[PDB]
Amino acid sequence: GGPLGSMGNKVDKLAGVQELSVYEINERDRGSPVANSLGDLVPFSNKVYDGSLQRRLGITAGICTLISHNAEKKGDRYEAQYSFYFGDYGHISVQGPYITYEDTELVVTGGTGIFAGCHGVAKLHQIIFPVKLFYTFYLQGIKKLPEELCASVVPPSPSAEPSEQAKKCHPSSVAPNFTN
Amino acid sequence: GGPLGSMGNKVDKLAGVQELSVYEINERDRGSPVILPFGGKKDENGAHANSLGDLVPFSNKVYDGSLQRRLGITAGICTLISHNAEKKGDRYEAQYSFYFGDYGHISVQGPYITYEDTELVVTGGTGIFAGCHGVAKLHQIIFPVKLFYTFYLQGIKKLPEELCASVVPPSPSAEPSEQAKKCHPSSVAPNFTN
Amino acid sequence: GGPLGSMGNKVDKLAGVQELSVYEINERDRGSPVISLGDLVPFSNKVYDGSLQRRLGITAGICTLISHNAEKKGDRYEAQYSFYFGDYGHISVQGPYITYEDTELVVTGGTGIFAGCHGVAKLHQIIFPVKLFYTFYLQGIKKLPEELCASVVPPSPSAEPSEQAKKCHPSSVAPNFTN
Repeated sequence: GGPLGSMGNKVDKLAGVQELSVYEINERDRGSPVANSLGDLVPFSNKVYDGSLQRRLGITAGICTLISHNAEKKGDRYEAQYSFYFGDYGHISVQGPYITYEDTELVVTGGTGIFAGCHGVAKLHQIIFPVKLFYTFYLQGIKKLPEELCASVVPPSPSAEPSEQAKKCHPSSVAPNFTN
Repeated sequence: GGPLGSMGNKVDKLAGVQELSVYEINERDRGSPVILPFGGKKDENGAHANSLGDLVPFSNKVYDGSLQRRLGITAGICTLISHNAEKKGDRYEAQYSFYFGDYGHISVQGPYITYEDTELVVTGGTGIFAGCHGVAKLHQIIFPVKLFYTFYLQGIKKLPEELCASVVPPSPSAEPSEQAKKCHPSSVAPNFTN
Repeated sequence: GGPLGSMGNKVDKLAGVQELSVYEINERDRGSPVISLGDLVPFSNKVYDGSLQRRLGITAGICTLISHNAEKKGDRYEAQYSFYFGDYGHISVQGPYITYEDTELVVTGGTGIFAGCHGVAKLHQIIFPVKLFYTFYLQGIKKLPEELCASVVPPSPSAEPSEQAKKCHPSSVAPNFTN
């Protein structure tokens, strides 16, 4: 261990990529929406749970703008800018496509707190449109994620539900000062 | 060898910059752009007058630098910031993306100014553009229907040759090929965005 | 100095972080609003340097109202905007603005001398909502010019820019300061 170990480790961090998965669920209590012609603006904010569905982490918040309608695909293209809030852990910001009829990949434009300085991509997977979504972030350039955010991930499916305690925001099942 | 070479190549990639030029053309076939006259300042006739807060969603076509291949589209929004009686100098703040079909997309954020070249932030990308950062130079050829961009992208692997063809010098007479306009299979990106 | 020095220097730049502080002030001469869920709020205010001796440019972008907090007597906004520093370039941000508390936004990148940057911006509210203080933590760019690194005036309601800066005197502006 020494000079070249130091430099190597620095480079390792700069290039390293970590996975982080979360569920976004519209529980229809925040008055968050749930057209066909370019122009419609859709502000939104849903709840965010961890990959294991045992912890309420926070919320999403941002806007979608309708771009185009696809007849044969039966859906619409939106361009979106929004953030994922994880309480005191910090937040992650994204920019890119949200399309009603398919999964997409968004740009991770950066983050705060433990996500400070991150960059990469977020894979958006639609389980039930539009109320149940699953995301996997691929984050480059940050330190090791805390174990509470890396619990075994429940495979996305229609049956996948947050725990009762997570839904009730029980103190054992929330992130520190979880965003609401 | 290995160790110092491996480290070097890793750093080279993190630091390396590649240029990419494309043409953005509004062919007036997408209902774009739309005016959302939210500023709502009326003039003397009974018409629209630009004011802070007017929102402009938009989506244009994207062709490669050689103008021989249809790549995809832009999609996003502009917000009116400042304006006056002069054609030149109206300022918008914009957030939008460039879609390159299966290659991925690039997102940008920054200034759009009528009749002025500007530079925007490349906030990142996906696919072959995953993890990139840098800037995009915006040049208006024919305001507001024909634009030209050169991206300076840091942090990603060598761009494929199809996206690095000899660039047609940007001028008002620069036009996509007939093949590209009609989206002929030999003149489009894989699953080009539409 | 040599090969390992060259590489180390490159890494140092890619990982290095620099602080940059500015003041944002709504002088009410740009038509920009002073503050219903979903409402959209476009805005543009003036930007001064940390020493308050130099007019740098403006902010420009939008805020979207997300929620009300009855308890805390405030609202949450999600914002996307840029800071313009004249010929120096600009910095773009994305993140939360909350009327009753400080927040941290993402620095999505920059242009000019800020090209290739990333990091975070700490938003401090001095006077609601017309006077704010920011500290940028910028990673990956070369040394900031001294004119942007003058001694920072501690933020307080009393903090005011110099009359030279207010009047955009050549001695107290960024080159081609944004307006």
